[PDB]
Amino acid sequence: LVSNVIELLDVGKCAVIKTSTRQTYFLPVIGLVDAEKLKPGDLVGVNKDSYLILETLPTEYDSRVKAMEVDERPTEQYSDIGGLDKQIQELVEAIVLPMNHKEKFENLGIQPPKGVLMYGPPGTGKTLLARACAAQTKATFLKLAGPQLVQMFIGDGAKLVRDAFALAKEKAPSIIFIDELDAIGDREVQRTMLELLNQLDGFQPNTQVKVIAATNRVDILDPALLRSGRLDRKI
Amino acid sequence: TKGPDAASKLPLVTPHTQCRLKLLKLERIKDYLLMEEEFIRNQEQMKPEERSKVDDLRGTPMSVGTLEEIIDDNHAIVSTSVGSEHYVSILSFVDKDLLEPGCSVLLNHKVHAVIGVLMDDTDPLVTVMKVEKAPQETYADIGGLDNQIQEIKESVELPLTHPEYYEEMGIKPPKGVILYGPPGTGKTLLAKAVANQTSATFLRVVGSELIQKYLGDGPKLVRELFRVAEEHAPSIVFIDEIDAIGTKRYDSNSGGEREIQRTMLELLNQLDGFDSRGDVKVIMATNRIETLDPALIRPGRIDRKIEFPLPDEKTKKRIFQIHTSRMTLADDVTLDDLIMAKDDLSGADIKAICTEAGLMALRERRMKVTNEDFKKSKENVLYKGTPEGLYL
Amino acid sequence: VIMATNRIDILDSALLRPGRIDRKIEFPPPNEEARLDILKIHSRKMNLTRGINLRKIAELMPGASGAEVKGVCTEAGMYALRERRVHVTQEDFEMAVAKVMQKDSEKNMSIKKLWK
Amino acid sequence: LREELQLLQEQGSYVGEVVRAMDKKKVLVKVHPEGKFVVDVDKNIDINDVTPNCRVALRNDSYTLHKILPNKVDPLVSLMMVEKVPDSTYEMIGGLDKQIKEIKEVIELPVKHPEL
Amino acid sequence: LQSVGQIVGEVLKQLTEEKFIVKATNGPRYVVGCRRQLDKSKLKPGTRVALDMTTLTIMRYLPREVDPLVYNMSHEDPGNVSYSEIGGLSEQIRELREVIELPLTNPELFQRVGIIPPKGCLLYGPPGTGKTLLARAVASQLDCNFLKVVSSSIVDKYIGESARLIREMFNYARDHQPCIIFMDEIDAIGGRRFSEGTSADREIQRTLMELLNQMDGFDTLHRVKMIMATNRPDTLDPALLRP
Amino acid sequence: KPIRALDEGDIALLKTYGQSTYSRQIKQVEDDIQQLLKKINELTGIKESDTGLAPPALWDLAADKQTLQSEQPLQVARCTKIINADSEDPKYIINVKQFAKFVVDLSDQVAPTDIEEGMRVGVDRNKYQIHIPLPPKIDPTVTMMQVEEKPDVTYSDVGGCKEQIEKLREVVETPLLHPERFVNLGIEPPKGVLLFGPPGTGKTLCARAVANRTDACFIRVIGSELVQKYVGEGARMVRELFEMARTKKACLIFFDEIDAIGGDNEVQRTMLELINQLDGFDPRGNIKVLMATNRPDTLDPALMRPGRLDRKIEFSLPDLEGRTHIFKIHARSMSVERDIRFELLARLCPNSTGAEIRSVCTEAGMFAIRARRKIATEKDFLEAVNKVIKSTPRYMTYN
Amino acid sequence: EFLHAQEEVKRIQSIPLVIGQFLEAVDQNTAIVGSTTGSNYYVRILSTIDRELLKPNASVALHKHSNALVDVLPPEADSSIMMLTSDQKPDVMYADIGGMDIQKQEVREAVELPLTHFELYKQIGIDPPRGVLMYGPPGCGKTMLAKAVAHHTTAAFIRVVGSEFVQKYLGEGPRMVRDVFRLAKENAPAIIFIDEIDAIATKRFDAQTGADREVQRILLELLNQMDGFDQNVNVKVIMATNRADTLDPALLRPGRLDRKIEFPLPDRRQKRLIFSTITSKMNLSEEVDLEDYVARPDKISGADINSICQESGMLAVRENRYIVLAKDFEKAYKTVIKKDEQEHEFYK
Ligand SMILES: Nc1ncnc2c1ncn2[C@@H]1O[C@H](COP(=O)(O)OP(=O)(O)OP(=O)(O)O)[C@@H](O)[C@H]1O
Ligand SMILES: Nc1ncnc2c1ncn2[C@@H]1O[C@H](COP(=O)(O)OP(=O)(O)O)[C@@H](O)[C@H]1O
Ligand SMILES: Nc1ncnc2c1ncn2[C@@H]1O[C@H](COP(=O)(O)OP(=O)(O)O)[C@@H](O)[C@H]1O
Ligand SMILES: Nc1ncnc2c1ncn2[C@@H]1O[C@H](COP(=O)(O)OP(=O)(O)O)[C@@H](O)[C@H]1O
Ligand SMILES: Nc1ncnc2c1ncn2[C@@H]1O[C@H](COP(=O)(O)OP(=O)(O)O)[C@@H](O)[C@H]1O
Ligand SMILES: [Mg+2]
Ligand SMILES: [Mg+2]
Repeated sequence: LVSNVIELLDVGKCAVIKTSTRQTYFLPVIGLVDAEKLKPGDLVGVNKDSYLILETLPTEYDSRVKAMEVDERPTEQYSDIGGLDKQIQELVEAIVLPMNHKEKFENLGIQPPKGVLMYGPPGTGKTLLARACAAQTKATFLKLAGPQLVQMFIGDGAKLVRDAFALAKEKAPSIIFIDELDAIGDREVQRTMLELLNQLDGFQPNTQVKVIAATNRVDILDPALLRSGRLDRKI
Repeated sequence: TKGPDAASKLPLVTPHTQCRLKLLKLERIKDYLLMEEEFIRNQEQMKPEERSKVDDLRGTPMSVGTLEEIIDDNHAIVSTSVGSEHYVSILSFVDKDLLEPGCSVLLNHKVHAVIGVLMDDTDPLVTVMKVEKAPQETYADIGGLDNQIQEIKESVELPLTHPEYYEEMGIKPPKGVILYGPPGTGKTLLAKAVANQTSATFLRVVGSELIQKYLGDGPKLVRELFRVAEEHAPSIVFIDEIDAIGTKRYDSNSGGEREIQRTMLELLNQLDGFDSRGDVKVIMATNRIETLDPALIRPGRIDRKIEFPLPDEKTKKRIFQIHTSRMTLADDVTLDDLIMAKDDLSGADIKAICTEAGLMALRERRMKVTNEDFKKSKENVLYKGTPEGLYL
Repeated sequence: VIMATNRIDILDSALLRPGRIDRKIEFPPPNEEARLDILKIHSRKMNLTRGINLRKIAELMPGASGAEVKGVCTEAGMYALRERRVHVTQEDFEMAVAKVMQKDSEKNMSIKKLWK
Repeated sequence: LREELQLLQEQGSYVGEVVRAMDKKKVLVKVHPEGKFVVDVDKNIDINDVTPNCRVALRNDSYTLHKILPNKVDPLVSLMMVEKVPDSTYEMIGGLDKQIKEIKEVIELPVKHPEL
Repeated sequence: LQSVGQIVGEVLKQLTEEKFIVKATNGPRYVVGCRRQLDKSKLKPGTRVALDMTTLTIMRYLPREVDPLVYNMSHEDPGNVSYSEIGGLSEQIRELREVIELPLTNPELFQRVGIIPPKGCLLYGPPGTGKTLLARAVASQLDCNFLKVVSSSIVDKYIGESARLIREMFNYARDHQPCIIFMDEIDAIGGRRFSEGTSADREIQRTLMELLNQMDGFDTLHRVKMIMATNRPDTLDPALLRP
Repeated sequence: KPIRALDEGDIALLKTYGQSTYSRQIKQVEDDIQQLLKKINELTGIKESDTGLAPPALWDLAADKQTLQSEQPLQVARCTKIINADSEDPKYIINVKQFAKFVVDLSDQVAPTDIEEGMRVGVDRNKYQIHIPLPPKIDPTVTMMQVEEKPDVTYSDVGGCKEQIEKLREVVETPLLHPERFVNLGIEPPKGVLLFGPPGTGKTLCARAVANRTDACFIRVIGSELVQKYVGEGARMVRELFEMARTKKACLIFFDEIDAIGGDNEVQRTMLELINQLDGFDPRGNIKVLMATNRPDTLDPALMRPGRLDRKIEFSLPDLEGRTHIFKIHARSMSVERDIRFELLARLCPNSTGAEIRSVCTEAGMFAIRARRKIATEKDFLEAVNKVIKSTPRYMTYN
Repeated sequence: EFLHAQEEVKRIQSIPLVIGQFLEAVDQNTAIVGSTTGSNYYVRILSTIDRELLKPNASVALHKHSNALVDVLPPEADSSIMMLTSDQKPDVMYADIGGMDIQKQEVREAVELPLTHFELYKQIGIDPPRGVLMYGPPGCGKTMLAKAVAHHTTAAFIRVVGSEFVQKYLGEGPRMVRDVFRLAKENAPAIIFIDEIDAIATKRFDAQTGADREVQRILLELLNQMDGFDQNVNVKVIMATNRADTLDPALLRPGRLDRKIEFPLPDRRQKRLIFSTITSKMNLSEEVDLEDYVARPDKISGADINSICQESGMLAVRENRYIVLAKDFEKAYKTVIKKDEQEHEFYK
């Protein structure tokens, strides 16, 4: 019987679970399976009667991320993008060149760029170059929207952005992609960009997943985002 | 399908003036009722294998479920009232041709195989939602609204009576009609009058009644209501206060709002479900017409829109004549000064004015309402514009 | 059915409609005679002193609701209690009226003199 | 004591609303939340007394109609009955004489003498 | 294999020395006893507890359930940043070190001196001035529980949720003493309460009112020191700004 | 003047005083009438339901007893992730309706091949092992999926959308009728079009007209259906309908009211399944999809991306010639005079949708019925357009 | 045999038992109970159960395997809102609150004296105040006086904050108000303290959205619970606010808030009393002009005086000397009451 592990508690670890029969139970011992990873939310196959965790199952869909189509094969070879030679050279040298020469980066004792940024008039190929980079790097693509996030009530901060980043890191040849500028009463966007800065700044050491943060204009710029780390590589 | 089970509709006594003729008619009705009770009781008194074995096979108790699919002639997908659904068998004695997705199959308590079907399942809510005693109000009790009554009779009565004109002209009968106007204009009274004069099943619904706490109970209730209406054809469904659920459609976040939207989308779907040629019509009333969804009132769903304006001077005097038709007024009461006063008097306001005038008459130890009593009553019942002097 | 509210004007017209609500009774703040009646009702259990003129106390409460009259009685009783007595004098009622009906006025005379 | 101990060991009976008596042996009743069952009536209860929408009792798990219970009124609303009358009389109301008469002309007069 | 797991619920009342009213989560409530060897004196009302599935007796106690946003906000690694990585803040870092850590290291010094330890302080300044860094370093030095929350991220569309989140934050802080709640951008929740205002304006006032009562309110705070960072100290509410 | 409460003497006098001599008898008779009616309704009662017992010629009672004893009942569940069975992990997540979710093995009867994600699995009641897949067997003649082969409406019936009908003709005919032209022009045939315009403009009718002209069967799918009770296996719905379309000859897929679907877990399953049936299915097929909703933006952004729905046809409110053509089309099916000025009626209803026009014609018919006339006159149409359209100011300052 | 049978009847009342609501009595020995398991059962009432405690919706204990109405519980044992336990009681005494003699007296006359000397009120023949409003500038002693009242009370103290009432789910705020007042009623003479009452009790207006309507519903439920149809007995309610003028007039009337006690900023003598009562636990001040510090005209609340003393202690710790003198006390005074303006000169 499948259950959703609510949390793990220390006693030497105990976990409380919510079985799929809308019942919340406590476990002094964690079943017949290991108890180290045991993510707080990992679905577990618990006993039908004694309710002990026999074994753990693969993860589940988190709604919007399933709705957030991967389109894993973008089918580009840089022959689709034309006229942006300097731009794609910059993109390569900003994302994949540090990806393969991260050793030369830690020799310098500095961290690789954790995210590229571009800006320009609409329809100039910003998304096409993103898809091209995803193809040449065989990295998972996520087409996060910019105007869509401003709506959807208060909550499109650390509930979707974090959702977008989080489970991308296991099928992780990955390149998550911000799109048309967004607004980079007026308090929801403030929360959105606070989530952005304090989640992108909380990035991965090897940076196995990168962010590309295409926009539509250079008029509206947040220094907390356009700084180093978050969005410094600008094309 | 079984025909329309209309209301009781005891015959109307015409005099109503507390005279001998009223006594004669009422005594005649009482006489017929007595000879009816005598016959029913005496015929109750006079004159007195496989069925028992099939009852044994059914077992005890037998649960009631709703059929949803039929894979083969010996297997189906029934759903218990809880919400769970099972792949169950159909035993031989169950009459197959009655099995139709949406019926009420009788299920064995253990191994819920279909052992019978229930023609009448109607739950207590949809059962009380059906009119049994016709309201005493009648078109004679409605003052004014000649155009409104004419439109409602063209909409829910003319197709019911001789309808040959509708297909002679080639136009479809108006599927559903909605009444709107300021509160107290006659929207509910005009539905009472329809129920009193109808020859079809009348289903009164509060609108807010359809919403139910448990998940899936709202759409199920709406589906059962309209299934009863169709199965009870011809029938009329009066969903009063449609704005209780008819408000503007907006994106839902909470589960309850999702269930409300589900209930209304079910109601809209089932309104689309039956053909206009069908003898089931819907009647809806509201005060806030502007707050309704601009999809329930689509021309393809509810073509007619009967307006109920505040009564004019002649309609006001007609309503006053109707509501003072049972009073012992004097010869001094003009009743014209009141309908003169440019106010927003409605049918409800006029009825309350009459009641208050009666109470003033009682306050004077007299049973003959005078003009002074009406004068004080009008001011007493009228509650609550432009400053005096601006507009001459 | 009986209903009560302090804001009738915000009530819906479909609910205020006659036939659903007839005889919308208004409860205005008591006048001087009614205030005196309320004072005599709420001072029935007190130990008043000979020479008490509740009419003057009622005249001292212009536009005071019945609840404020009961509060005046209660505060006069408390003024008696503080001095550890059981009887209540006219002065006690006067200070009770002053305390209960105390309200913040327009401190700025300039604002108050906007209107003639 | 021994009889009470004996009847305290039998399981409680579910309550339910009989929507209609289908037959002189079967009764279809909705029980919350098990669902709707067509139960039988035991030897005691006469079915002609089983009226639609009346609260009943069904046995342990055989679901046999064995008692007719008073009509269903949910506790959240049955609490609104004023079982303990409050101690406030018209003699303790100052002013509001006209208001009292007006409220009596709608609350008392109709119920007392509807003939008028 | 031998274990059977346990029902978990919250104690509601202590009927007597043995009979406890316990409500299971998303289920019914019972009157239950407790295990023979157990500290009954701590089983307060509202304490999450575990029930044996069969006999339905108080099996063992549980720490109060932590809110998921509170969980994610409390389980973020500060990064054990030392004090050397601040620079040019000597006077201010010394002051904040005093006000926060001195009550957390030698409370007897404050007890002797004659004062109650101060309950928290404010760091205001232009963005990028390292107030977040300074608080993060304080937390690492103290090696205590640290709730790093950002105001304007606890606000919610639902009417009563932001104040509830503040309540849960401070309840965790009290449960996990010693603790330092760093609320950044307090300028968001804290804002001179004013009348008029849209529903949102009022909702934020209600939240500020909770924060205020949750800091200096009937229930005194202990070993829970707060650090609040903002760029617009001038717009903060006087009641919040009050000592 | 203080009101005086009615004394008991006043109550007694007022009751009797002036009254009909018959009034007592009338009141008693009426009360007895009500009591008698209640008594009749009490003594009729007990109407026999007579449950669905077939005639005894069909009862094999022994066989029903044996099937009651033997045939186990299986609860119906919705399957989920296969959890990489591959004969090493033959387990699946199954959601047993409102009861719960479980992870269950197969049965000896079933095989792994016919069990995948998303179809209706009949699980047992002890071990909950999947014992028989139950495909929804939808083929829904009881609901939507119009499945109309040759709609009665034709090219003449649609009026006013001449530019619209021409764009539709191009996209869904020139590849369909002249594939060789697109092949020798080196371009994939138009994968589909999104017919967007204000509701009631007639886009559905224009699509059905071209369907009748193409002689390709017209499939209309509603969205509210699979938002309401028939949710979940909607992926299998579209799977089977696309499959039978492949079995069918040249077709015309049409999604109306698809805004409900586009605007999401089972819903998301529905559109990724149609992605599998549009991108995965070769774009050269004759099952051309005709997308149509008022909303031009609510459609999911991954849907109109190139290699998919390729163009958009913008329907607009009919013009004067369009309005008079619609009026003539709708009045052809009516008993009216031969000298009706339909141009006049088209003029009198500017910015009026086609549905408004059909409602105007219906109201004209009702107005003719009102005067009990078998033929509707121009005055009836004028009054109908006065009633429907507009739901001194324009006559006293304008002239 | 009677002893054995009585033992068996006592044993059936053992634990565990499922809680249920006594819906309605049918017979002398049977009843209808709605078990908390979500079902309604027709069960048998134990004879030993006292009957007049068996009121509708009263929480009763049912036998686990038979649902028999085994025993009845205290009327509001399963209350969602918790009271103030003995350990939760604050340690602030009336002595620690310097000054505000009139404020203390006016609170006590409504929250303390009626509970201990009700015979005085009965002799005078007046209703003791049931409800006091505690308003004034921030940090002038309101919540401290509430804490002190909770310390020096034999009542069942219920502490709530105004914002706590506002719930996410619709109709849960008024429900919480109803439950807290019902808990106070069913308990002994009780005190309800609602800090920051103006979070929910702002002046009613024409609400145009669901949230505002719900907040006004909470306020209306508070009003109808305080002075509604069914009056409360021995239930005193204390509410503190910073802005009394924004409170609804229906809340600010006698019978609901009989006394609106103002807590002004300390003046002269009050400042001296506050300084003395806060510096009592302080070390000796080596003869600093505390009376002159008091004499300085400054609009500072008691919280500011506590801050001045706290700052003095911090400075003394920082410079490592346990005995405060005028230097660090003066620096603390300047720091606390800074009142920095910098305002452009054209304004004044
Ligand atoms: N035209 C009329 N002639 C006579 N009486 C009328 C008329 N219109 C209204 N009334 C009186 O008004 C009373 C209330 O009217 P009704 O119930 O029809 O209102 P409604 O318009 O449906 O109101 P609401 O939408 O506010 O519920 C009726 O009982 C009837 O006595
Ligand atoms: N240099 C280019 N070469 C080829 N195609 C381009 C180029 N620039 C833009 N496009 C076309 O424009 C579209 C991408 O627009 P883009 O600017 O990426 O979207 P947005 O502005 O919405 O982010 C693609 O269809 C792509 O074929
Ligand atoms: N003394 C300092 N003042 C300001 N910034 C500093 C200091 N030392 C380091 N930093 C840099 O500033 C960043 C701190 O950001 P943060 O604390 O969020 O600033 P703020 O508190 O203004 O939001 C660190 O990433 C660090 O690289
Ligand atoms: N151009 C047109 N010619 C003839 N009838 C039309 C036209 N446009 C709309 N209609 C009428 O509209 C009605 C249905 O409209 P529909 O096609 O459902 O609107 P939508 O554009 O929303 O699909 C039909 O009765 C049809 O006769
Ligand atoms: N009269 C007083 N005597 C001593 N200390 C006081 C006095 N008034 C206020 N204080 C100090 O101020 C604080 C009171 O704050 P509080 O009463 O909660 O403010 P509010 O008025 O906002 O409730 C106490 O911690 C106390 O140290
Ligand atoms: Mg009505
Ligand atoms: Mg306070």
